[PDB]
Amino acid sequence: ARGPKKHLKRVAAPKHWMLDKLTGVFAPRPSTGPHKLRECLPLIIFLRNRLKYALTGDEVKKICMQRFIKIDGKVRTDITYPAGFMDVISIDKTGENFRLIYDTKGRFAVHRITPEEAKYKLCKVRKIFVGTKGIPHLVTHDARTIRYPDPLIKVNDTIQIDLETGKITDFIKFDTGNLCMVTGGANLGRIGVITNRERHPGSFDVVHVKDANGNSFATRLSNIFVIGKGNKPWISLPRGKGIRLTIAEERDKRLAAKQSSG
Amino acid sequence: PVARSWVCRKTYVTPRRPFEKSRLDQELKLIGEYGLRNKREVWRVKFTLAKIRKAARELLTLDEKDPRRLFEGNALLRRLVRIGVLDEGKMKLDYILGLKIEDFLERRLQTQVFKLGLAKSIHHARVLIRQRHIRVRKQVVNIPSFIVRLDSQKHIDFSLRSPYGGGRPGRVKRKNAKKGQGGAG
Amino acid sequence: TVTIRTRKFMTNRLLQRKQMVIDVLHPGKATVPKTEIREKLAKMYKTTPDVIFVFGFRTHFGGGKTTGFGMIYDSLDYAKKNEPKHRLARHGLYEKKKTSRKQRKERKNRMKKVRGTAKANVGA
Amino acid sequence: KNKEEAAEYAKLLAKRMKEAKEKRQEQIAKRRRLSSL
RNA sequence: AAACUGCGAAUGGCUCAUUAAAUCAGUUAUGGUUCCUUUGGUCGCUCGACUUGGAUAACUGUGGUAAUUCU
RNA sequence: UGGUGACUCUAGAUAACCUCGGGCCGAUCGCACGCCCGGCGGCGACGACCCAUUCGAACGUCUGCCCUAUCAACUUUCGAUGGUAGUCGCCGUGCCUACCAUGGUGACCACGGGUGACGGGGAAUCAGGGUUCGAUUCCGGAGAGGGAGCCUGAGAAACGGCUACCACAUCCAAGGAAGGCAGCAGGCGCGCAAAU
RNA sequence: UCCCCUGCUCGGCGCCGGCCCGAAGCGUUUACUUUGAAAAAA
Repeated sequence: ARGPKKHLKRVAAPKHWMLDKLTGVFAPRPSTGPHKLRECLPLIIFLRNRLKYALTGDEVKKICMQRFIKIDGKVRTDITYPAGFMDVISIDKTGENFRLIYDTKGRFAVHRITPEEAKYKLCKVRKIFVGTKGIPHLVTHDARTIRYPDPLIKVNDTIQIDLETGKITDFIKFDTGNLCMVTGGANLGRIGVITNRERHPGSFDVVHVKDANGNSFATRLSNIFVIGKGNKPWISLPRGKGIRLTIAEERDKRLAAKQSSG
Repeated sequence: PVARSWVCRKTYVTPRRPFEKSRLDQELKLIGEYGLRNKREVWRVKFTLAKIRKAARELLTLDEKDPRRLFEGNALLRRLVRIGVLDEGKMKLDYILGLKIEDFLERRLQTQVFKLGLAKSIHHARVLIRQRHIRVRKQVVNIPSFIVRLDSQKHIDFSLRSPYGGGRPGRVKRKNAKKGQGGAG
Repeated sequence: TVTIRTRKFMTNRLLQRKQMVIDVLHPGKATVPKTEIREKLAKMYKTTPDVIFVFGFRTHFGGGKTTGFGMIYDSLDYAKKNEPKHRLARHGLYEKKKTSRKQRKERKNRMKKVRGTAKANVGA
Repeated sequence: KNKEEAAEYAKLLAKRMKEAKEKRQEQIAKRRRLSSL
């Protein structure tokens, strides 16, 4: 190709977008944004599939530019905006708010939340930047540059920011024993506690995370996000509590629900 | 770059021996006894039985205390006892290999309509099915190759629009009655 | 008689309509025309039948089950705002210009061949 | 906004530097204590 | 309507001629470089007019070649 | 000051430079209206030097491809291998110049030739091992008759952009002018072989 | 089936300079074998 791509096929889409094949040929390619092309969710696919507020690609456009969707407290007009991870999607008309958190499987799910919890947002810093006159900077995972942070902010730790002021409120240190939640790979959405971390120079440092039912799993350091201090999370976790239940017991739960419901 | 499916598979298989006396005799005995039409339907019954037997053999190759083997065996066994080819007493993975063709052909809709007690012969049962008479749980079914389940066994009855189950008279009866009224009036 | 039953009913404050799935039960008779579902939803929800939009009615195999959608608006101008043009053409509210694509493309090319004010008079 | 944010960062940096200085002072005292005992 | 300006025409679509460590695939690096657009930051941090200038469009009018999205 | 496994990293200070083909430091636009004695004001659009971020692209590291010995040695002052100093390039690099040393690969199959060879995810047959195909809807590469050169633009050696060559070819009042369906329909030929 | 027959400098399940535990730092190299990550979809 002589330039950047602008189209995207339906079968080339990620599974968590989680579409069909007989509907169309092209998939909604998201515009460039704070999050990457893969682990992002477009607003069109969310409003058309997860909430069923529209049937076609034009009604969702009318909803999106009628100034009723608040992304991180701000209105967004672009229909293919990448709504990333821990992004607060608020609708001031119906009075319902959402937060995009992975469930036990590898997908996004709707999560209706209280409005007052929507005032804050968790994000993970990527690197430490010194400005042109000795101004320290933070670059979070959603590319939100923060001027003059706390001097105790490390390279791989999370912070709690306010949506209105935009400054930092409090932070969690990346330490052993804090509550964790993976954000990529085979293990996705599992709620675990950090137990071990080995360092490999010039490579990826794999950490060991222990699940809340005694299970153990290991992922890379880049797929690690801290949500709480100790064992108590700072946000309201969805149904299933990130437990990653296997096939036999979810089959038992499904047959029990079918027997009780009839 | 069109939006189609292009997914299909053959449901039968042709035998290696084209002319064998015992095989033709057994196939024609099955066709005559169970009211079939041609050899492709008994070949497709043989093909799906062969697929089930191959899956059971591949599952029985692996050792016990395996979650994949236990899950797939329980799912296959539950589906087979839901269809109506097995029972709760023979609830084992190694009892699958003792199943035959007539156990599958007994669960056909044509045979069940014949043997439930509302049709004279099996060919009359197939003719009655193909002309939109027999329904299962308020759903008109006009095909003979409908594998009924155990929970839907006691809901085989004539449709509401058929003259056999109570409905409007057919074309021959109405035409003959019109001829009789015209001749007598 | 003919009765309908709603299913998956929901309201939409942010688009000023209500979505529903309509299950038409017509044993014996054929598929009822859409004005019957419109007036039945009018006298079911106590609404003027000018804001009842129904479509997508497919008759099931078996003679008497019909599944279709339905939009219940709260106003006529609000229904005029967020609606495709072909449904308003079906209800006799919108009219389309009757010109085929080949004439429009040829007229565009003929206007492309000439510059200035003569584009107004080269394509009538 | 630039002026008030710089003043707030200067206050926070002064507090953190004071905490680091007293941490180094008590670590030097601990080193002297273990050297004596 | 027209025309100046800005943006896009480098995407999509078709084919397999050349290409036998070339292409491609898995794993790595840019601490050896550019990056339209979106998002966030910076945008009185420099110590020295209550709004400046003339050219072209569109338009009017005069023409040539047999001919062009010509002038 | 801060960080990497590691800097000639980021930041700090000193002394200067700072391209007239010229880095920035707003002579732009809409809606709603105004408080306090002409100053002072909220919400947006556009543009903008730089630094991250997003879609990328580009050059790299290790490993993995069909046949042929009736191809046994191949490459080299026309760079082949390496050193140094530079030009150019967005960057590393014989990519290329100037001077040096004679290096580099090869029976573990280099080099030369052929392919009715685009590569891969895949497809058919199929006890176990294998064999054959993959032009073909997804990813990557290449081309728009075939070579060569370039303007604009962030992004092209672009062809539904331009400039010449050869082969074919259209109009012509004979001086000149306009082109490239391996895009969608369609036609000719080629054929056993393929639709409005 | 169950635990045992590689060494020293910073420091925490604890007791009153004395003992166990953790750990910044390294240990003769290959294949084979088992686990774990990541490995686009259809």
